[PDB]
Amino acid sequence: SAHLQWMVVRNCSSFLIKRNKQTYSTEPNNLKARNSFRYNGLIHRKTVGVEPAADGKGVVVVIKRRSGQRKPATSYVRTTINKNARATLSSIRHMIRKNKYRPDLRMAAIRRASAILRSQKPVMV
Amino acid sequence: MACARPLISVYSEKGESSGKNVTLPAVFKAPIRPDIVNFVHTNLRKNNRQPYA
Amino acid sequence: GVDIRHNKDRKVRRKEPKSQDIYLRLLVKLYRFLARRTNSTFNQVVLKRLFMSRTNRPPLSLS
Amino acid sequence: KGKPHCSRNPVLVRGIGRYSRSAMYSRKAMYKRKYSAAKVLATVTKPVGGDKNGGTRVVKLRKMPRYYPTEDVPRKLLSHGKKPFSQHVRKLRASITPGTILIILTGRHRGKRVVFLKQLASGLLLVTGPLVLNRVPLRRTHQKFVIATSTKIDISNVKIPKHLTDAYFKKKKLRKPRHQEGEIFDTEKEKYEITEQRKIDQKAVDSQILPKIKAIPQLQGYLRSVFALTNGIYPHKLVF
Amino acid sequence: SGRLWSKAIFAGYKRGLRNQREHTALLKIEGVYARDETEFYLGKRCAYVYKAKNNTVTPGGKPNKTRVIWGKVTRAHGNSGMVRAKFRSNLPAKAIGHRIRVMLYPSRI
Amino acid sequence: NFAELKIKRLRKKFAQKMLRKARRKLIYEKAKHYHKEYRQMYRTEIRMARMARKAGNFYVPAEPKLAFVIRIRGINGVSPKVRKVLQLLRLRQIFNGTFVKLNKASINMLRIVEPYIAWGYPNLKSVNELIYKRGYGKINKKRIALTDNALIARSLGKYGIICMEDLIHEIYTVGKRFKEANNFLWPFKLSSPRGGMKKKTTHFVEGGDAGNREDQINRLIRRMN
Amino acid sequence: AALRPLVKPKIVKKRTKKFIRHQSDRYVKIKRNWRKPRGIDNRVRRRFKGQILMPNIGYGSNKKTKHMLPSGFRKFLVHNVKELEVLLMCNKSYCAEIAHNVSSKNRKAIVERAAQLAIRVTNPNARL
RNA sequence: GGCGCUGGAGCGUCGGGCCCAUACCCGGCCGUCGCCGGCAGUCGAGAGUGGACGGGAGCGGCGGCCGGAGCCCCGCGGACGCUACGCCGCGACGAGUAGGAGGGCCGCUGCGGUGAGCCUUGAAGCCUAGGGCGCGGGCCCGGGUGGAGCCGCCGCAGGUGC
Ligand SMILES: [Mg+2]
Ligand SMILES: [Mg+2]
Ligand SMILES: [Mg+2]
Ligand SMILES: [Mg+2]
Ligand SMILES: [Mg+2]
Ligand SMILES: [Mg+2]
Ligand SMILES: [Mg+2]
Ligand SMILES: [Mg+2]
Ligand SMILES: [Mg+2]
Repeated sequence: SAHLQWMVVRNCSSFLIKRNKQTYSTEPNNLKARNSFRYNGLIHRKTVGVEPAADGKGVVVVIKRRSGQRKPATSYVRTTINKNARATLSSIRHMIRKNKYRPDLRMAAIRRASAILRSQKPVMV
Repeated sequence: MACARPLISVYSEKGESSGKNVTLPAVFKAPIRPDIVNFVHTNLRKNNRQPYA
Repeated sequence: GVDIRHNKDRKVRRKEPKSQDIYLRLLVKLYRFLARRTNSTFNQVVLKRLFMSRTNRPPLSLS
Repeated sequence: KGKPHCSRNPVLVRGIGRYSRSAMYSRKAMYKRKYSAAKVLATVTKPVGGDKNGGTRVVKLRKMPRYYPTEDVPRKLLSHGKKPFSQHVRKLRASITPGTILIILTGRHRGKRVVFLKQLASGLLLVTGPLVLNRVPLRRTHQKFVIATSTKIDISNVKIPKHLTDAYFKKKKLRKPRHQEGEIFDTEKEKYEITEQRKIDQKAVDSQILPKIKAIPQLQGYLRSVFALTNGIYPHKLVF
Repeated sequence: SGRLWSKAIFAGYKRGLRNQREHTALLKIEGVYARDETEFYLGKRCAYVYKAKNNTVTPGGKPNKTRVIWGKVTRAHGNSGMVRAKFRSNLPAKAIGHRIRVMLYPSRI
Repeated sequence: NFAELKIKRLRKKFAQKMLRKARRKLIYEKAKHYHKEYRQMYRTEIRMARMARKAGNFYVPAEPKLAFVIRIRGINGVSPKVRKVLQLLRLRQIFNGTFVKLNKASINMLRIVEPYIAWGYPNLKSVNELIYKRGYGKINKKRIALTDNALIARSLGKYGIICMEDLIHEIYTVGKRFKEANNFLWPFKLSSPRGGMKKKTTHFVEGGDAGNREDQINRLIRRMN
Repeated sequence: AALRPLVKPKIVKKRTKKFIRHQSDRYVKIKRNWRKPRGIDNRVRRRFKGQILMPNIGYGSNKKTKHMLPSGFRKFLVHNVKELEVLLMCNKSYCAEIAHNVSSKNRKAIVERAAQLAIRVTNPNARL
């Protein structure tokens, strides 16, 4: 269960970084990269994560499917969005909100996608 | 969950499923108890020790 | 200066289980929520008993 | 709808009206004014044009943000006061009336004696110790940084021009358009230029201020001289 | 053109006999020798003006040796016309017995 | 069901607003009646003295039944009986004030701690200033400022006290529920007396400040808060 | 020029100087690291006037501005590029220090990646 | 206490002012204690101090005296949060030897795990008018020297702090 696994890994995890009075979590599907029950990307039955694309353009939205919870090879579905910023954010908003797929991560995913796109755009002078 | 035991497929040496299934042994639904595991590990890691003086 | 005595300020009582048992802690979370969000005193008693030590939770015989 | 009326409840002290609740009820005739019972289009439809593009497009205004910062700031609570500076009530000292001779305490016109004309909308006094006397043009000043003397000239029924306002006397700046990195000196225009309009206004005001100054003996010499603290004299014993 | 400020003397800090509160200073204004005469000077700006080695920027002027610690008169002190002053930084102790200027700036007359 | 729930919420809000309006009107009229009662008592004392003097007799007023007690000495080196009586008067700090209902028991308690207190007979103005400027309630063992009438009503409404005016009335005219109304009030934490004291170590009658000053406690209170 | 924090409150330090150990000035054998005096006659322990002040909890910083650098950011230590992407969503309140033992060719990559991610580095020109 | 003081800077009786303690009052910040306080409602539709139905017979405002079912959508949208060992609110309080207890993201050395950790493009150690953080124990970063190893986190164990 999510709560049981959280009680196991809330302080004993290989993704846990505790430094400078701060704590962080580096598991793959953690929006905001914080050590928290809500944002942990491993313990939940459904998770969403946003990563940069393989090439430095676009985002990859990965969601956890319902069926293969114990089958990590097919438990995640990754879709690449390479549109403009507004269209990309609208697509992520629709994936989280319309599906009712973890609506408490909607703004976290939107903000992370905005950060990734803003990093991907070319630097200025 | 504890009373429900799925069927785990057995994988061939080539990595794909062999079509055979084993019911999940009940030991995998046992209480996960990290404090007991830590205590037992702590006290049994002292048993392979070698004296110094 | 104020004329009070500070030796009884801190009440000595269990605010949480001293155990690290995660199942006990999960159901302590459950009854903490129930004791807070209900008017039942039964939930309060059960929560404070869950905090208690083993000597304060003696076994109950079937008889 | 009905025409607005005055308050009908005169103030006697701030926050308290002269008439009570029932008295104001009777003054308003609320006994016969009794009542019991009886927008913005965000999207606009526009012809897109071009064959087989559909009919039109439902184009919305105020599209959603393209970018979101990683974190924001929570909004403030509400303060039920704290009006902007343009809505503050302007207070003037009782010793400053139009025509009063003031003494400037700061600025390049330090210690000069000037003539007060009117308080502006921002509470700054508009003064002119006439430019032919002590080289002080029509100029703003702060009432906190002046000393109001007892000597006054009756400048009632003189005509201060209406365009003389805070926006009239506000400072003007040029820099820095079309220039970001300073490699070539931008010290031009630093010479402030007196406008012909300002000169005309100064002439117009002084032409009717000066005859009232000359009407009383040796006031012009008083306005020409500057204020100073002699070693024996003390401002707390000085009567101004 | 003229002096335009009242002369005062930095007499010392607010103090008990054996404790010293350096955050507030005592000023002796020249010609003010009674408590009831101090009401004029309450709230007036006061300045400790001194010279140093390095040049510092002068507002509306070229850099020079002059430096200022600004402050203002807060209240009366004693019956003999002392005043208390709070400065932006506590006055240095080398300024005791030296000139302070009371600037007439926030005028109420 | 949307129209029905809108109507339900509007009806409930309007009923609440009507209840608030009625309670406000009741508070206003209770304060008016209290004003009438206060002026009646004040004129009655004068009239009784006047008729006694007209008859050539003497009118002795009622012994004052309310006192204000201020602790004037600190907490260092206090004998156990004095310390106990001060704790029973809720004066555990210097310049703490408390209203004390006067009878034989309370008067003897005051006599015990006489060197440590200055007390007297407050007037209506002193009671008003004390309750309005420094009035704090003991709500749920917490020192809560009396910024609303609901704070008084939720703790003392069962006794008929529902506003600052009711609290002041019950304190001034020592009513049936004086004990509850007084213990509701946190002890007043007053400032140092502006202008200084005379001598905190001796009695008032011998030039000091301790003990019972009859009605000069009002002069003390004005400077004290 | 530099990246600015989310908010820049006024940092108030109750004490700016360091708490030096009693009699650390009179001996080289006594380091200035604070040690609580426990002598029976110790006047610093007894808190006599004009003495060396002892640290206590009343000097604690405001919790809002605790551990803030003067720039307004809060510091986080990173050793490689992977540890730099934890600050991607803490961008506006946390800055990065590259650890002292990181080599120059690696801290170049860390600096460039932080510039991409708009993360602030307090020592961006540190081995060059 | 000294200088000194004799229409007092002496003695007795008194007045008005004024001076300042870490005391009292108001405010800010820190911590402790208490409310065994609040938050699983992330519930932008949740709406709650009763709602449902279900036929009786009736009013009250609109639909010429017979008359009624409403569902979000011109916008598909709506900050943060909740390491629950977390976060938030309110109130009171704060001396301390001998002594007791708690916390320590204080520090030292070694072991099991973990950091796809760091490092000859320079480890440890040392030096530094360099920049900072913490109430503090202490720590991080810059520069130099040095030339081969070292550290963080979760547990474990001491020949562990002058
Ligand atoms: Mg104690
Ligand atoms: Mg004593
Ligand atoms: Mg005074
Ligand atoms: Mg410091
Ligand atoms: Mg030393
Ligand atoms: Mg001793
Ligand atoms: Mg205290
Ligand atoms: Mg203590
Ligand atoms: Mg040893």
